[PDB]
Amino acid sequence: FKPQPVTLRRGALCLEPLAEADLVELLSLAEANRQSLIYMNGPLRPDWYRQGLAEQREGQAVIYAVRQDHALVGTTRFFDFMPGLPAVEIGGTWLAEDRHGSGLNAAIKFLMLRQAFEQWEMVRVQLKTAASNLRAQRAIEKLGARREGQLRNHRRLADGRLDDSILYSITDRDWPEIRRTLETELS
Amino acid sequence: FKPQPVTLRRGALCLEPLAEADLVELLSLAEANRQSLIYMNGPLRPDWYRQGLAEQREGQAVIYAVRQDHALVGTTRFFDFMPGLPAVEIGGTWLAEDRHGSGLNAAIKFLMLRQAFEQWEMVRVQLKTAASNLRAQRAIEKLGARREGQLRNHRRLADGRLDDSILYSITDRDWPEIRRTLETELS
Ligand SMILES: CC(C)(COP(=O)(O)OP(=O)(O)OC[C@H]1O[C@@H](n2cnc3c(N)ncnc32)[C@H](O)[C@@H]1OP(=O)(O)O)[C@@H](O)C(=O)NCCC(=O)NCCS
Ligand SMILES: CC(C)(COP(=O)(O)OP(=O)(O)OC[C@H]1O[C@@H](n2cnc3c(N)ncnc32)[C@H](O)[C@@H]1OP(=O)(O)O)[C@@H](O)C(=O)NCCC(=O)NCCS
Repeated sequence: FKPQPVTLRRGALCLEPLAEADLVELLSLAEANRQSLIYMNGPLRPDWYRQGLAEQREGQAVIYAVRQDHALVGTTRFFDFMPGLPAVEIGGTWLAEDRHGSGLNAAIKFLMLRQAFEQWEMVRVQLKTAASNLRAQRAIEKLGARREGQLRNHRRLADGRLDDSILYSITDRDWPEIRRTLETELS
Repeated sequence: FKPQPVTLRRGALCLEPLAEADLVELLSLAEANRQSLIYMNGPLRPDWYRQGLAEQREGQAVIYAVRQDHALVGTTRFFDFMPGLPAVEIGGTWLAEDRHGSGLNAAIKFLMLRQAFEQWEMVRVQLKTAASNLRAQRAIEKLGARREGQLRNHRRLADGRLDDSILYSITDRDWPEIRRTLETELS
């Protein structure tokens, strides 16, 4: 098993790797949305996507810009690669507020899980948010991902104060019945 | 915190760093208790020890050979360091069959926990053992840790047969009480 960069695409949407070149149009975008992005410190400081781009060369993550032939509307990434299994996470996912409520997320998740399950041949896909990020929480739960539990004192917010973290999973068995409820709102 | 090699001791029990010369005695001792270790990936492969020695220099694990006065009696390690909080894992624990229920673990645990929580001023210590691993699950419950959740499809046993894991964690508010007992324990 290895994770090589891939470009994922469904209709109007295009998922490509975070190149250097994008950090700019990615950054001030984040500054437009400094309200919706407050449960994931590491927003407008562009040391974030360089940390982002870094991880890849180590082989640690595979990190994505989300687009509609631009404009970038946000970013997501695979990471926490566990090849014995194999398994991965999704996370570091955020989107211009205009894209919320719109099912863009759903489109992103479907392309990434299908890749993860049907192509990487994985058995577990992690997804964690914060105990206080109820928006992120329902989203994952609209995705049909089992809530394995909250991990007390697991993160600090954009204020440097502690928060517990929720943790979800979707096994290899889960994937057909996950895949197909996305293929539902998508219709 | 800085994860520096440290020697902790309690009576006839000296947990001291792992050096490359211990590894040959540790693979041996492991093949002895080959059956009592089936719920763990790694332990009969010398390079699973080497791997912790290596990440000792990368800062990702401090790694302990457990001795009973003089006999190399087991291993147990620290890992999954999250500094931004900070918080740690304990794991990689295994003792030769003969010292099970003979009270050595409790002591190997207090020692580290007291190090991880009073010296390291940590806020979260997490442990995970196998869903199929029933002794381990009682032993962690005897510490005072909270069962945070089953984690499906998350691990493999010596067979390689997939399995689930159980997250247990202890925060700092829970320490005082956990220290306490493990002093009641010993008293
Ligand atoms: C989460 C994010 C993708 C927004 O996604 P999204 O497109 O709005 O997801 P959805 O469109 O399905 O809607 C989210 C759900 O949360 C609901 N919701 C939003 N705010 C809510 C609130 N205070 N309370 C309760 N529910 C709320 C929404 O109403 C919606 O549920 P609904 O259909 O019942 O109305 C992103 O914008 C973000 O800012 N941070 C994510 C950080 C993270 O955790 N990343 C890792 C997870 S992959
Ligand atoms: C650690 C290990 C050596 C067990 O040793 P131990 O720590 O001495 O066990 P302890 O005596 O501490 O506690 C075990 C207790 O659970 C009980 N127990 C529960 N279910 C049991 C079972 N199926 N078989 C045996 N004992 C069981 C034991 O009787 C014992 O006494 P008590 O519960 O009545 O007081 C070993 O089983 C192992 O393989 N470890 C896996 C390590 C791992 O992955 N976890 C890492 C996180 S530390």
